[PDB]
Amino acid sequence: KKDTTSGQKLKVVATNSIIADITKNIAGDKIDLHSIVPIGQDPHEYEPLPEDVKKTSEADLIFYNGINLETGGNAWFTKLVENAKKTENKDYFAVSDGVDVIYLEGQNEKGKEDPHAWLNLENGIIFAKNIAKQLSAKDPNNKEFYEKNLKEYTDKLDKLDKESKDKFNKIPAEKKLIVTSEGAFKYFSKAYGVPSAYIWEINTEEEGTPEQIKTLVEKLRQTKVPSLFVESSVDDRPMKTVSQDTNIPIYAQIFTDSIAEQGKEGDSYYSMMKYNLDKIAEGLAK
Ligand SMILES: [Zn+2]
Repeated sequence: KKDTTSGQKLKVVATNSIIADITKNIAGDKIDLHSIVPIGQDPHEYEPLPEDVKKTSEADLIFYNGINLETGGNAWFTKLVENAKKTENKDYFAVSDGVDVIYLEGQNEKGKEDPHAWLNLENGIIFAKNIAKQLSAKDPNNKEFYEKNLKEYTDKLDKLDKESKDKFNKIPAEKKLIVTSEGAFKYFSKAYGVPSAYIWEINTEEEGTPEQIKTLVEKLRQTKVPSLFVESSVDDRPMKTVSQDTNIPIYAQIFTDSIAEQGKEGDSYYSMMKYNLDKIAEGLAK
């Protein structure tokens, strides 16, 4: 589509820092990249700022999660691309295309998917493949470079994934449960064999009401779970109350919907996943 050598770098927009980071690993300095949702902020419901609107409108390529991630705020991503006059599978692409979808509990229809596919490293590899292919389709002069970066990156994710299938077999069955504010661990639970439980299933619902806290506390009181976890991108008040009512300490802050701030541990898709795996493993062995 574009002969970037005879003009500007490809202009790329990613909806959140996880997709942006994977993108940076594939494209390097070949592109101009803008990420919309700030590090540490919820990507489910976001209100685009003037710079997001400008960059999205000037973009050659737009990557979003798809599978019911950016749909809060009465479909914020949908309104953004409508306003920027961009077309699906021409200008903007879901990087989850090709993952095996898991839906919200008791649901199975389109638009009711659980969006947290990247917490399974096999799906992070699928995100990178979609990104590299769409980068190469739009900027064919840099295809060998994107492909070389893709192979090195998926090899690195693949080694971490294989090695991480050994992580939780030592945890006693009564300790074996990941607890987070949002129910964002469905793909991770399936991939790494560790059940998960939450305060609220997906960020677009209610914010950690007293009923939701009480429901998790009562479930937790029937277990031997030694640690709780709190995500970097949600209010930690709900989990602190759960922690206080159950007497179970919050072992660590983890990463779900955002990478960590630049320079801190977890500041990339790879390192947030590596971090998550180790801290959950330590936390559940307490
Ligand atoms: Zn989420």
